[PDB]
Amino acid sequence: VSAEDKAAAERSKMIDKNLREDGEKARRTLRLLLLGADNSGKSTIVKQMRGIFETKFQVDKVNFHMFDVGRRKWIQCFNDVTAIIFVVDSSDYNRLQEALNDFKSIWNNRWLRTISVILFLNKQDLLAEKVLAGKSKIEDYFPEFARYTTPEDATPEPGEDPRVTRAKYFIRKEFVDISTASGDGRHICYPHFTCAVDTENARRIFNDCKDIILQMNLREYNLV
Amino acid sequence: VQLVESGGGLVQPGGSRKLSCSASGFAFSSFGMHWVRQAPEKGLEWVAYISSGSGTIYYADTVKGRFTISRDDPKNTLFLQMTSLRSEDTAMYYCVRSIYYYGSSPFDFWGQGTTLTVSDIVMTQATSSVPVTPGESVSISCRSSKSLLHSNGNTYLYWFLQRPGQSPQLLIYRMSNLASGVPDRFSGSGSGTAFTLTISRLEAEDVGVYYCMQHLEYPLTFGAGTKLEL
Amino acid sequence: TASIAQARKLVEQLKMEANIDRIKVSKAAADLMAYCEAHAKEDPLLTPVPASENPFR
Amino acid sequence: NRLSVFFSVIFMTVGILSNSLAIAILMKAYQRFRQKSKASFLLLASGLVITDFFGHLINGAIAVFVYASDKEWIRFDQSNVLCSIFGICMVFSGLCPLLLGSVMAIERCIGVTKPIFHSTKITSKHVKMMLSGVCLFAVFIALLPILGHRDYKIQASRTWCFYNTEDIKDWEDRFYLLLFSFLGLLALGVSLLCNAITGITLLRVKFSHHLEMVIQLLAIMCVSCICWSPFLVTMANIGINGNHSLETCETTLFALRMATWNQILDPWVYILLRKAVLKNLYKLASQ
Amino acid sequence: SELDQLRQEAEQLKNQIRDARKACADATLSQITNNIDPVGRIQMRTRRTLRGHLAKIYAMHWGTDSRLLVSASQDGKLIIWDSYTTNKVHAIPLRSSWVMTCAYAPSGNYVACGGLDNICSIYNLKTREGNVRVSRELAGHTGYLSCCRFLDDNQIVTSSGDTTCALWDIETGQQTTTFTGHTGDVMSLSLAPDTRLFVSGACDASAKLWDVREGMCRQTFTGHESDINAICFFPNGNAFATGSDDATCRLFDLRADQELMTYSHDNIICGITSVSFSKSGRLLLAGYDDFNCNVWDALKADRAGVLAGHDNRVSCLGVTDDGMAVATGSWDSFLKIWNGSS
Ligand SMILES: O=C(O)CCC/C=C\C[C@@H]1[C@@H](/C=C/[C@@H](O)COc2cccc(Cl)c2)[C@H](O)C[C@@H]1O
Repeated sequence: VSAEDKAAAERSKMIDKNLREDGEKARRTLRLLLLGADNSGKSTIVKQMRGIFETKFQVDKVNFHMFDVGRRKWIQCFNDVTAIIFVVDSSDYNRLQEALNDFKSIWNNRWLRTISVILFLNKQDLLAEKVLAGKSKIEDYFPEFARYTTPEDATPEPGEDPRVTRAKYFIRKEFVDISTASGDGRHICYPHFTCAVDTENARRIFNDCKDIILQMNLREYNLV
Repeated sequence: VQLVESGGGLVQPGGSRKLSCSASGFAFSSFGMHWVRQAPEKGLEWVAYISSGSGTIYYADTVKGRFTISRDDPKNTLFLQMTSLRSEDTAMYYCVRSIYYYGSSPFDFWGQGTTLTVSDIVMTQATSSVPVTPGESVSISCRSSKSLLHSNGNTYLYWFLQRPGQSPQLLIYRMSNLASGVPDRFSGSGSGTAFTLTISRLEAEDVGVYYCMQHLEYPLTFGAGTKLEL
Repeated sequence: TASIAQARKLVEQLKMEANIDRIKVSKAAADLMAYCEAHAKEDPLLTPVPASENPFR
Repeated sequence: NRLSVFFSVIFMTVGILSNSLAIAILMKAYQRFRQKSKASFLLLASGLVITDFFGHLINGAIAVFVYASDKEWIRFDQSNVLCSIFGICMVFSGLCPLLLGSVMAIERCIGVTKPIFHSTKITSKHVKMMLSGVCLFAVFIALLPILGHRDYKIQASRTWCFYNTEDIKDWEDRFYLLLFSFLGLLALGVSLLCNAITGITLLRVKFSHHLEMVIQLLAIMCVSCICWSPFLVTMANIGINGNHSLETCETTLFALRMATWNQILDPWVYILLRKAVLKNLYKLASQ
Repeated sequence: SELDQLRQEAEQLKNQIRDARKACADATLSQITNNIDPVGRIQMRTRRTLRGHLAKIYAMHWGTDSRLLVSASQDGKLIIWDSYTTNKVHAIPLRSSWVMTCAYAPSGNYVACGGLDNICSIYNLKTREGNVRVSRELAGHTGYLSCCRFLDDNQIVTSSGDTTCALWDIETGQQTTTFTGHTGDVMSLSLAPDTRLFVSGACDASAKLWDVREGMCRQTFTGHESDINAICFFPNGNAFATGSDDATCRLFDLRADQELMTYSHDNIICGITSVSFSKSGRLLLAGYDDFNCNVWDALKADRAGVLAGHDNRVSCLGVTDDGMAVATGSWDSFLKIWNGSS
């Protein structure tokens, strides 16, 4: 090893030191992927909490970095995010089947087998008004809704109409049925009912991320 | 890229003096730094070296124990603390930057120098002076006591040109490569211990003293120097 | 009139591709085989070099 | 009578095989999990199994040598250097697993109760610093009698070297026994406290891998305490009551062999006795 | 009426091309190369492991000196490696960490990269300041940047997910030529040795040959059943190989205008990420999703060897210009240098 080679090798180690320091800084934030349709309203979810659109929000001194790309090819980039925030518009019955197929592609993606999905069934206030009016029927788009009943073990919110509760649990069940059809516990869906004024979405992500990281640790401790 | 030296001046024997080298226009923390001095009517002599990140420090034997070299990266300042100054230390001290990676050009930039007045591989340049005329080809020879060819294929030989009144400038690094901003007429050829610097179509600007330096190992040593005169 | 404009472009492109000169596959196969044979000796991955000539010892 | 060559040979053989099998599995598992996270547990588990592998090898080889030499310490250890080396190895091979098992309990308690803080604030360097600090601390305690002008004395069985326990007079002689017993019992106390918190937390959260982990924690708490409590309490009894206590040679020797199985069962309780691990070994055994 | 008539003529033209290709398919490459001896078993060892990337490696490219290489990872770091010593020469922090491609200029003075930011960024490696700086950001693509290759210090070709390729003038920052005709995301491109043509593979399972100067598609190559992820020119420029998600590699001929050979195995059911040729072109090296790199006999479609040294997807690979070694990059954040021994 020559005199210049030693100086070059010392330069390499100074590079390695800053590579490790930046890697530790990158691990101090949790990375989220925001997905949804045009009518989902995922932008309003982000704004209340706050080629690639990025937003940073903090919950209990924990930094979250959420990416909204604005797809089978570039979805491989987000192979190591903490969670995927998939947003749907539950009010629009016509496009619910599009969301179910969109959710099915993400859930069954080969490069997202270990990524848990934090489902946000957005715009619940519109869904409640739509059921109350009765002009449109979910049974028209989903024939199996006519024979669906609210589970006896269900826990509806106080002051909630049973018709709205029956509709909300049916819509949630459709997404959950896709989630439980495959995965075998590698990833877990975390459905939530959100509206355009709900301000607890950030904490719901924080609480769900605790379970996602805990499930990750449990596989490390057990799958040895 | 700028390198300004300060702190030089007339000092009493046995005294202490602090030399500063302020760097501007380049990433100072990325470059290793050398101090090179030149005694009046004498050749260049390497003094000390501090690496990027201050992790490695080297001194010449004639100054080891008396000189301390340090740098302040946030202030982009290079320091040389001198103690027990002798009459042998009267020289012009140059601040030299040098970065080391594959294909880099160490010793590429020299400072203007500061004057201090006090009240081992052998590099040989036997030809002290060469009378030259413009437009004629000139060859300068350098010899080393040890082979400068390393087992990695590099030959750590450098060529410098010090025009009258100016700081030295890098011409050839690692015995064959041409430094940035140097005309293509300069060409470096060598093998083992014998090296030749060929200057085709000599011009007025090329007039000066030429030094060959080895970077195979520390301490870095310079040749006596070959002067070109018209 | 977007579809009709695109149809003309696709048809025009297929005309250019259909008018090229094609050599036989046997002729093309021989050329690929010939190039591999001629440069076989200067392929270090095909014929590994002695350790003295390997920069990655 | 109660002592024989085959006791050391069988325990060393099983301990080496159990640890060597766990080393191969841990190396493959770490490469898979180092991509998802820092795999702090797999780093600490690897340090434990490697330490136990050398604990059974270095101490087992010396013990077999003493048995093969007809326990002739005077003839073959005139310089009194082997006993000091044997004492340092025995203390390190027993104290380090106790401290390492205590750090793993703390590390996995944070990873369960505070998963986000564990994931983001704690880095891979901190785990390596903690892993190295425990091993160095165990070496420091092992070297403490040597630096304190004391020397490890040959025990009653005359087959292993440890602190002086027969006719202790000076207060420094009884200090080493108390210090070793206190550190061992403190490690067990911290391991019990952290594993219990982790197990209780999972049960509350559960009501997939929660029940698998709870059974793992129960095995760690039972095996660690049952194996090491008789020896640690015996040393405390000797340290406090001195020779007046009924600490017979048979009782001390039996307690030592119980503590030996803690290192033997550590690969099984931490790694090998896992449903994922057993399935992989089932396929390998068939092939 | 007019629209219906025109689309009928396209079908007739497609049959005309298909008949024309069938006319010149007198023999098969397998029949031609049956007599030649096989390459035997190709054994390569990991000479070097490049450590320092802390995330998935997405791209690598050798420099023309066969010693320096640039790799891109989604930790937002461009690293230039000295492969002989494993020393890191540079570490370029990327403004956008979602990088998908990287290129080393043939002169060695520039590197390029880009990803989901829809930008191809040019970095100057030879500055008087001693640091790497961005020299150009090439904007104009409306999709992610999937591949980029320098023609010289002033020209670069980029492929994007907006179904188009572009030729750029780096000094002016404008795309002089746009290559349109792919109906899916273009995932890769390869330059011909003379840099007058380049092939691109898209997710429409088709490979198009483009003229750089003229700016139009000369030929279209079909035959894959899924998205094409990788493409590489044959060393003489008269052929190229592709890799798709259908677990197959196909060798297309430019002059014969058709596929010549398929490289697939029954055990292989995973997608292909990267393809490259040895210096003589006799070996086709392909990276796979099953964590392995399979070395194929290009002429005989025989699996010559396997490079098994990664614990995640092999995302990229490349062979040096002198043919001495092959580098493989992977999602496990490591790069490995391979060559055989006598
Ligand atoms: O002759 C006899 O019957 C008894 C003497 C045997 C001497 C050493 C026993 C070693 C074992 C070492 C295990 C280490 O983990 C140390 O274990 C301990 C245990 C109690 C206290 C402390 Cl401080 C550490 C190894 O398995 C094989 C061999 O028998």
